[PDB]
Formats: sequence, structure tokens, C-alpha cells
Amino acid sequence: DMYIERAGDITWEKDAEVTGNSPRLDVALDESGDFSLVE
Amino acid sequence: TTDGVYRVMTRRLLGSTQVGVGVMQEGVFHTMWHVTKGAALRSGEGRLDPYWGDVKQDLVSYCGPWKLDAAWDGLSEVQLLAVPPGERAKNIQTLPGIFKTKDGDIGAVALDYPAGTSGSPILDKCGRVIGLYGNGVVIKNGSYVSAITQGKRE
Ligand SMILES: O=C(Nc1ccc2c(c1)CNC2)c1cc(Cl)nc2[nH]ccc12
Repeated sequence: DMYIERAGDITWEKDAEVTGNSPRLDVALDESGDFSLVE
Repeated sequence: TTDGVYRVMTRRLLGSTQVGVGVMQEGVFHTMWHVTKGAALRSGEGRLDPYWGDVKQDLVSYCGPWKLDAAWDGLSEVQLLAVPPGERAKNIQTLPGIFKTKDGDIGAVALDYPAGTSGSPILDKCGRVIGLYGNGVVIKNGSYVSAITQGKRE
């Protein structure tokens, strides 16, 4: 049996750790909701 | 039932394992379908029964319809309020990329976190939830790029 516990509030926080790149990927989504890279 | 971000846990395996994350907003619990697989949830003495769900959109709402309607503007940076297993909730600011599909383009966050982080909200500057993290693709370097998955509000 799955359960839930609160982890925090949903607010925008200034001065947060800024990381990660912005890639443009050609993808396809199947009937099962799974993405796959089209090349 | 207080508004906010929540961990989705299970006792079926060894100890207390975190299977995913979700957002409580307006008395409705939102999460990625692959986290619960449509199963009912528990919140202390109360019980959350599913109301709406779709495997392709990979989304599911509990107690009422999907309430989240905000969207990425294609221009500004967003924040993934990441809630990782056994670790404290933390906002990670990033600029999204694009998943280009035959049905349209979608925002994409290139942050790598364990699969138990699935369901963490993606936020805009107004603190509004613009999507959920957890459904994407594995790139050439083994890392994960997740889509910004948002449902529909009726
Ligand atoms: O497996 C993951 N996501 C998932 C699983 C099952 C299904 C879907 C997505 C949609 N159709 C059913 C996942 C999520 C995250 Cl955040 N990091 C990861 N790294 C590797 C994998 C993976």
C-alpha cells in the first residue's frame, strides 16, 4: 500500500543552484507513454 | 491534504522505498502514472482514490480532476523542485531544451536524478507548476533528459 508524506512548499527561490544544459532532441512517443530518440 | 510537494512511498520492498513524488493542489494529488500505476494512496488515516489517468500522457490525478494549467513560455529559466529519495527537497534552476515531436514541441529539463524523483514539479517565476519531471529519454552519455509534462484543466 502506497503512502504520501509532505516534503515542502511550492515556491520560486531566488539564488538557487543553476545547472544543466538545454538540448534540442528529435523524439517519438509511443502508445505506452515512452519516449525514444529519433536520429 | 495541505497544498505542497509530497513523497510517494511504499513498504512492499525492503524498508521504506520512495517510488516517486507528487503535487497536492486544491485537494487534488497530481503525479506521473508510472509512480503509482493507478493504485490508491494513503495519507495518514485518510485514503486518496484515483480520479483521472492516462498512460500515454503518463499522468494521474487523485480526489478530483487535474488542476495544474500553467505552461513553460519557451523563453525563461525554470526550477525543478527536486525531491530525491532520502534527501531534502531542493530547487534546481535550469533553462529547458526542446523535445521535437510530430505532434509538437515540448520543453525538456536535462537534469539527472534517481527514478524515485519522478513526479517532482517544474516551476515558473510565479511559483506556478508548469509540468512534472520523470518522463523522457536516455542520451548518448547515459544521462536522462525529461520532458516538462503538463496535463489539461477542464
Ligand atoms: O524510467 C523512468 N521513467 C519512466 C518509467 C516508466 C515509464 C515512463 C517513464 C513512462 N512510461 C512508463 C526514469 C525516470 C527518471 Cl527521473 N530517471 C530515469 N533514469 C532512467 C530511467 C528513468
